[PDB]
Amino acid sequence: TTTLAFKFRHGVIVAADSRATAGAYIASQTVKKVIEINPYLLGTMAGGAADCSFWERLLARQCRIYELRNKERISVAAASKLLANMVYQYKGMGLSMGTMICGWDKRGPGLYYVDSEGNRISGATFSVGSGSVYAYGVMDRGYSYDLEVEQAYDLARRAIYQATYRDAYSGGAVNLYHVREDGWIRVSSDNVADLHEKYSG
Amino acid sequence: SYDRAITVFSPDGHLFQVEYAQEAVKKGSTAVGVRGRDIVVLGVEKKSVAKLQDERTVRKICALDDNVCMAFAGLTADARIVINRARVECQSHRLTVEDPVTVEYITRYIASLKQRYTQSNGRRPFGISALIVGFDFDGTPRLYQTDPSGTYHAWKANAIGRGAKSVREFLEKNYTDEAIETDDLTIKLVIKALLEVVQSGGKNIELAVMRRDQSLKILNPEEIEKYVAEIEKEKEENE
Amino acid sequence: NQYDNDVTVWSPQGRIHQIEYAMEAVKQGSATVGLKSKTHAVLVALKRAQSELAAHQKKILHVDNHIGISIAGLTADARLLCNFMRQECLDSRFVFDRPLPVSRLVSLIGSKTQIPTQRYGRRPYGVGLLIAGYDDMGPHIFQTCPSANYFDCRAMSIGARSQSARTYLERHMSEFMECNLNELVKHGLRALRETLPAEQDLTTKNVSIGIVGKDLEFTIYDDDDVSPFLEGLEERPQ
Amino acid sequence: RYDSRTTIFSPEGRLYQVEYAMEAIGHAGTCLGILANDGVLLAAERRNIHKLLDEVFFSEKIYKLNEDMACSVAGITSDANVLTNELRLIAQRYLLQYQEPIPCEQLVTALCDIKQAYTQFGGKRPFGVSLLYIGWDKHYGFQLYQSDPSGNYGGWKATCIGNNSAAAVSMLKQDYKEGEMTLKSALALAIKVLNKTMDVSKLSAEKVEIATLTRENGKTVIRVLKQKEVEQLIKKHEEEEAKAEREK
Amino acid sequence: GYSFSLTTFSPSGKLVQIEYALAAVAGGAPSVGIKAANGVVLATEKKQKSILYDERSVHKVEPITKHIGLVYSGMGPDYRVLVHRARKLAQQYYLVYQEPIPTAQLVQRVASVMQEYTQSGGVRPFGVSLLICGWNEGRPYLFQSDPSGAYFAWKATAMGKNYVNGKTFLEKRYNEDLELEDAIHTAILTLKESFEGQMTEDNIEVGICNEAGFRRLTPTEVKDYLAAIA
Amino acid sequence: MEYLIGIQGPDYVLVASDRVAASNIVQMKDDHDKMFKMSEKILLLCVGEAGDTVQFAEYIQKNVQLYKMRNGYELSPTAAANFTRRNLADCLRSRTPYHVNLLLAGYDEHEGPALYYMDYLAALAKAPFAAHGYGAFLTLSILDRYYTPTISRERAVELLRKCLEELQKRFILNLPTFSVRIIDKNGIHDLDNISFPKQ
Amino acid sequence: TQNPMVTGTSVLGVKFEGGVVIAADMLGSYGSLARFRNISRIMRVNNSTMLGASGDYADFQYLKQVLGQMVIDEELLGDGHSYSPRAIHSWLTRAMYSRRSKMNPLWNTMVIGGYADGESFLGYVDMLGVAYEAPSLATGYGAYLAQPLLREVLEKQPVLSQTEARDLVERCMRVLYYRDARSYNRFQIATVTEKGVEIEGPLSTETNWDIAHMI
Amino acid sequence: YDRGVNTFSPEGRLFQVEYAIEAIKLGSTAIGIQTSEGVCLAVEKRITSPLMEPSSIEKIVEIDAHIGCAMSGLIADAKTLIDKARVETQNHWFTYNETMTVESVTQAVSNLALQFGEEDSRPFGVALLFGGVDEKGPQLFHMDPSGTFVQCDARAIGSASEGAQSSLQEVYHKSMTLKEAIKSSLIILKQVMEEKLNATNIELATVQPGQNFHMFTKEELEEVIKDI
Amino acid sequence: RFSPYVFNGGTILAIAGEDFAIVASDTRLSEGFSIHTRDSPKCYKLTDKTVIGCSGFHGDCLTLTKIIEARLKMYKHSNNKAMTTGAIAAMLSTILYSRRFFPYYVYNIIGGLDEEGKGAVYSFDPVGSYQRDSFKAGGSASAMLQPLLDNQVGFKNMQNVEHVPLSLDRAMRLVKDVFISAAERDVYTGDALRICIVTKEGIREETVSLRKD
Repeated sequence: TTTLAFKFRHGVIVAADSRATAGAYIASQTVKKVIEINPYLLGTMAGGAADCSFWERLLARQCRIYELRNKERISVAAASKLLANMVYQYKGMGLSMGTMICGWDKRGPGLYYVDSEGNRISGATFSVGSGSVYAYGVMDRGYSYDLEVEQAYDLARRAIYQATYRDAYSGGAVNLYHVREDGWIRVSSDNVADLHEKYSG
Repeated sequence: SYDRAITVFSPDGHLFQVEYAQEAVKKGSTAVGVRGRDIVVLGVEKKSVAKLQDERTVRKICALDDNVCMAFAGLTADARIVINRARVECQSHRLTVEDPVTVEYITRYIASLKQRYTQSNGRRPFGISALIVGFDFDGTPRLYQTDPSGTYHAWKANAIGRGAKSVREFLEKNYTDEAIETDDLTIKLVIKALLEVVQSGGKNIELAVMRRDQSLKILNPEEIEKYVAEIEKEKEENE
Repeated sequence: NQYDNDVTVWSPQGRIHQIEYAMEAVKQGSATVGLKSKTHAVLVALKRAQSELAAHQKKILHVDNHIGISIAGLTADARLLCNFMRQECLDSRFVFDRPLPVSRLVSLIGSKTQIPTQRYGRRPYGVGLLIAGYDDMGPHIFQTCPSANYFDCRAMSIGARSQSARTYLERHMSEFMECNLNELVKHGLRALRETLPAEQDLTTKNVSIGIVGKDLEFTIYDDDDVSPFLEGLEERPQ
Repeated sequence: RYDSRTTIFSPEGRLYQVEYAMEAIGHAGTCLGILANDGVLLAAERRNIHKLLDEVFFSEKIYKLNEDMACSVAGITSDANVLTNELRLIAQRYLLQYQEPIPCEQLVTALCDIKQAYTQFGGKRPFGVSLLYIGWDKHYGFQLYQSDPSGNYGGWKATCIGNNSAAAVSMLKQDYKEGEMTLKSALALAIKVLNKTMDVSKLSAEKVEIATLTRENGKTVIRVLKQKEVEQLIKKHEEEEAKAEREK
Repeated sequence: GYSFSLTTFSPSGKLVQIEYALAAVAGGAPSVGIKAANGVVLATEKKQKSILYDERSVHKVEPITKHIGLVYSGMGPDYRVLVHRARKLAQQYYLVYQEPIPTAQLVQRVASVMQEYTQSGGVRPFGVSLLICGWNEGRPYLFQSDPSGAYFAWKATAMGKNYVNGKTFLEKRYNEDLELEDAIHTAILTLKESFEGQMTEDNIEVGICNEAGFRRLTPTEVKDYLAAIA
Repeated sequence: MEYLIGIQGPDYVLVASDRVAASNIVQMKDDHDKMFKMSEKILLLCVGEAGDTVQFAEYIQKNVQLYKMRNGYELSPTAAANFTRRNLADCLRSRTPYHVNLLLAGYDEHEGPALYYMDYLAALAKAPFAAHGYGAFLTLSILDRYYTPTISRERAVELLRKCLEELQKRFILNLPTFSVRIIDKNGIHDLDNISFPKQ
Repeated sequence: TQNPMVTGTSVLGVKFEGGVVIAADMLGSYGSLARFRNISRIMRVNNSTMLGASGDYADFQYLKQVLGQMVIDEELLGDGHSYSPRAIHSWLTRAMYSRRSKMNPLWNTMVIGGYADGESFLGYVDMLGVAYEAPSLATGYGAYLAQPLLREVLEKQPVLSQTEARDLVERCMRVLYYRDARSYNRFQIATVTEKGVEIEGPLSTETNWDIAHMI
Repeated sequence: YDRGVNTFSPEGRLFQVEYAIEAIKLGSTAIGIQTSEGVCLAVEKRITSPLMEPSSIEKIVEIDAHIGCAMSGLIADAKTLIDKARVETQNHWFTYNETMTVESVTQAVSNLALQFGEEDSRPFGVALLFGGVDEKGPQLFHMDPSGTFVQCDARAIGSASEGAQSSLQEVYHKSMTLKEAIKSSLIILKQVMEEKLNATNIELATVQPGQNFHMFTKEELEEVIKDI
Repeated sequence: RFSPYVFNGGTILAIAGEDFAIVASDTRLSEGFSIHTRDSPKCYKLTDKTVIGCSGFHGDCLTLTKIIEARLKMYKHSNNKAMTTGAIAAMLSTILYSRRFFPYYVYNIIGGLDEEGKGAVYSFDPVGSYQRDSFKAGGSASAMLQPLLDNQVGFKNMQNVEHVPLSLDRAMRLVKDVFISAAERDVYTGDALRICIVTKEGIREETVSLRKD
């Protein structure tokens, strides 16, 4: 398991693996951990399957209720905020959820990071998972705010390539979405073996 | 069929107690309120000091959030319940979501609670009508009115109490588009409405303004005396 | 008249006439005829219109694979006891894992309607249930009442001017037990046509038929398998 | 078939139990809180002044409620005792909450909400009691408030009681003092108020009650003053009547 | 789920059913109680309707504590209920503070409960006036409550029938300073003032509240002192 | 765990927190804030269970703002601290206790500035200076050497520089970036982030 | 029940042609002590089915009481309808599942034999709610002991008679008396048929001990 | 007398639900038409004041992306049914990955259409027109405060609904088309109304299979006004 | 003390065909060192486009199955229509989440056709996550079966091997071969095989026996 997301000049970069195993046994390699919240909001599956699936579906539910009642698109701080309010109710009760919350704001890019321990923050770069520190190595190496679109594509694509490369728990497909001002855009979903024939030489 | 219980309807389907709740609203004190393009402004009339008491406790205009401005109609203490209730509510919305609390949401709260409060049994409904001024969404000036039935409703200008259709007809005879974005002409508009008060006593007028980013600014009855001075002077210009 | 107000208050003749008012509400419903053979239970309702563009409201609804009913009177209480009805179907259908005997179920319906016919703060229900059910011993046609005195029969009819159809049930109740499903059905519309004012004829869209058998699941039809039932007919002897 | 109004408007649109409760208020004894900056006072009127009593209570209308706050009262007595025990419960709970005394205003409005809930819903007999409020704070100093059965209240300097005190309030407007905090001149003025409005001949001390509430260095002590100084206030005020008849 | 008490304000402001309960107390049995310099003497008028009746069953002078006695003017069956309430309440004071409850605290708590019965729904108020006395901390005390929850503190008073007449008689003959037997003396005087002629050991029943403690007196000493008490 | 400081002056309160929000291996966030503007003269600092810190800051912060909008004026920092510790004492004997470690910094028109220091066991304190973690040990030793009751705010600044420089000397973690406020007669004034080049 | 005090032992049950025969002993051993060597471990339901059980005999008294109450209920309905033995298996399955679902089990091991509508029936009911159907059931150790004999004869021949299956049960109960420490030489054999429910008396076994003379 | 919620009439039912169906008629009118090309709908706003902002008054609200609405009578009670109905459809998507069918939405509201209870509050007085496009194409629905729901081909409500439904039955057939039903519908509107037909009086609600979204026309509404 | 969970066995195979869905599972029921029966089919034709396979705890299998059928009656008799397969996966996911803190010791696979009549296999976990897949083998023989399913269905790790779509009877040969080969090594597997085929015209069943030890 390894995901990452970072905002820059032109929206936000969303990247993930697709490997979900079961202990030492591979369950699947095609797990779309980036749960698409809205045409304007995206979330991650970072620890917990029914936690992120349920609770992010309940959050997308609640934002839909918000937009119906107020006729108004919600802010990402409000969504991560009330998400943390919902997760906080079961503190210490054995629930893993450390997801990333991504979208667009009237104040610009929307990037928030919420854990099951009430670790709701904002920031600029995030990486979650087993091989997350790998992606802090390569991503925090190659990070700049003024990077371009394909530049950040090969940056984060390289980053998942390294993190899935050293991690035995990360692999499968390389999911890659791109949050814009108007709304996100699916970039690609690439194989690590294709990035190994591509990136090995 | 009778003018008793809030539950039954007339043979043509009416709620006489809602209608009677509108009566003490119509027999209440008069207050006016307009939005400027930036400087929203309002003011109650009929201060009516009686020589032996303090009047900071009888202040009929307050704020739930700093972006919003409170007024009401009818009686006082039920509106005090609604005000402190909506301090808990606006502060709770503040606690849940870190947004500035919006006028549309809080008026859905007040009109909704007044509605279901009117639905519930053996409970005397609120005989008030609130006037809610908020310039929040990039300071976009908004003013809402409520109803004893509990219907929140936006206007562009407002006047309540006795003669609300009279002073409202004055605002129909005064609704210039240039009164806003010349916030001093909005000041002359507020002095025009307080000039068109049912008594227009000059000392019983209490006005409060906000430039959509400032706080609730309370005026003085010498600046307002200068506003009656320029009002009578402009009337001399009309002469 | 001052006593004729509530459920608890006995009349000075002991006849609480609000129950009779609920009976009058049951008489406001449309006409419908339930019947059974020795094997096959068929019940037919009369649809009415609100307007020309308005669809004809049905009275027959499916409940269980062996249970079908009609209704006359109130609608929200009918759906109330429909949800309670299917509820009690899935109760023993879940736990006991068997279909229901009918008499125990309708007895639970009478005990269900006992309290709203008993206490203050509770009104009776305008109810016109004609009941077709299948226990181990085959078809059973019951009928209900707001007095909660459910009646077993071989065939009944309730609604407006249904007494003519009741006389048809009397003069063909020997015929009903022996004849099959198709001509028994056209006996059925040869009761509903006597529930009609004679200046109009039983058309297609204003009628529907539910059929349940010992080997047949309860199924309702509208104009489509009813048009082969609307054939094989004679006109009224004018 | 046995329902009173208890929560409903009169036909046209007015109120019933509130008006009749105020009619119960007007038929009572008389109290007052006067203008004082260095403290505040309360005059009061003794009711049921029959001689075979004991009078060992020392406080009949007065209720020293927490430390630096008291209240005269007008209405149903034991209902008012319920409201004073509840009131000391509320402000004493505030003192538990912050370990700080009340600012008194949210206390006054709180009790106005207590009676007010009985006005709106739960149609019973409400409290037909109006009562005074004296006190001190760090924000406005010594204060005066007036309870109402309508949930309303008054931040006063010269208060009002019912039928015996309308002429007293007209005496407060026509004889309104301003600027001086002189408690003794307020005692002669109140002795004029109870002298005319109280129909007791020569203003007997056993028909009246006086107690003050002054600032002492952080304590804000409450002088529930005895009867002999009331007696010399009687002789002093009748000496002021002699000064009044010097013009004859 | 009824009850908006019963009670509304009159157009005068009065409370009519409470006034009717005061009419019931005015039609109540006569009694008198006198706070002397040492204790308080309670004396009731208790005549049986039939000569067959036993007086050992019903008893009027009733303690709540061993220094606290109490009588009434109203009805016995409600009197047992409110007395039982005061017993439980006094035991609760003894549980909290482990100390005999002062009579002022009895009148505050019990009178507050009776005020709750005035502002209490479901039925009627308790049309019983109470005479409460106890020799608490040196001084005896004499406290008179009402059905409407209020109370007073008397040197000597009387309730029941002809209570204004014996009230004027105690106003005449009584003073500040007496003793216990002097209060029994003028108490028998005011008792025969309004009572019937045939007054024996069973026609009355007397208790005292000594500073040494409450002492419910018997028809023995009632028959001894009241053997031509003047 | 990490650090706080609440140095009391004659008319000022100098407070400093970190900006670190590490999680057990790496530093996740290097620009964190824990300085919580309760009012125009009252400030909140806390180190504890990160869920309980935020939710507690919601309830107490917004509840103080409910006092401010309702009564329309500011609490005393003493009785405000009594309300917070009151809520901790309510939270303690409960199925959901909080483990947060507070310190408060208020200012009075009458009493001037004030320093309060709480516990995860709801302890009231009135101190000249208080802290958390093991930097509590090091910095209270150093400031114990250099305490003056009548000391200037610039000696507090440069003394804080010195004590932080000794904090860079023998402390095991990183802790680069430290935010600082100062309280005066006006109220809250931000001093800059305090970071140090090591080599 | 966390701690079952008084338990039974293995119960044998098998269908045959036109009915189900179920036998069990009469032993109420409290631990290794046979404290109650004279009990009855079978409830005769009215005409179609019949219950054998193991585990807590007090629970067997309880479910005897509740089930007997329910049979009294639908009998006193008089609608001409009873409970099917499959419905008994259904309600008992739901009852045990809801029982264990509150983490408070009833220490039992139940076997329902119902011949009705010409159809033999033999449903197992677990304490854990695991419940199924089988032509031959053998609880306790008899799953490890006589169940391969049961499946041996059933794979040898599908259909059987009452005499074949009956003497078969006699041999198997004899074997369980040879090597079961919770066995006792007193048992009852019962049989549901279309003739009805039949309970036999305290039958006993006939051992062999000729190998004891060997060394 | 005036036997309310717990007494039937001696012939029929409640004198209070009769007062609610009575209390429908005071409301303004609205006409939806189920075209197979897509259900259109319109409503009279009945704007009084010049200060009375036109978009402040809502009649058509969007339950689901292909579901509009239309009310008749009690405003915030209807809007309560709007928000709760949107919750119920959100539960159906939440637990079914798919839109609740519009008839089952109307049955979901129609459960508590008559579940008024002052014991064990008051009954409502608002009639509802529902426009949707389910899996069976376009759907036009009408319920009542008495819960007797019926699917309608084209339904008029509110004031003057007798002549509106009568002239509607004159102009209606099965093979009607979209803009035909639009301009014919506003013909019936300016027949039954009293004010001059401008942009302020009315608003449209157009659901289609290809135009599931946007049950509205924005200032080309004005163009269709000047198309007549 | 009382342990609530026990392993009853099971081995489920589901293949989302082009217009079909083949769900086969052994009927052998065992526990510990005891076969309870050799006939316990885990395949259940709920609708004509849905057959479910449920392994793990047996009482939760029967219980949950009856709850599923009850909610089918709730949806249809509420709604006059049947569920789609993904709606069943969603509702089931809300069930398995609704018993989060006391989970079912149960594995689940739902087979059946979509509204396009193409096969839709939904694997499950005992907490309630799912996705639409093409083929899953649950139970004890999952690691026994999945790599050969990758070799034949997915054609994984195969050089110069084109992707012919697998026909129906070729997939039947696949099913019989993998249940024989898995039957030779699993102790939880044998004695029979319940085969279900979800077509656009009905569901076909076929039980093919296995070895008897």
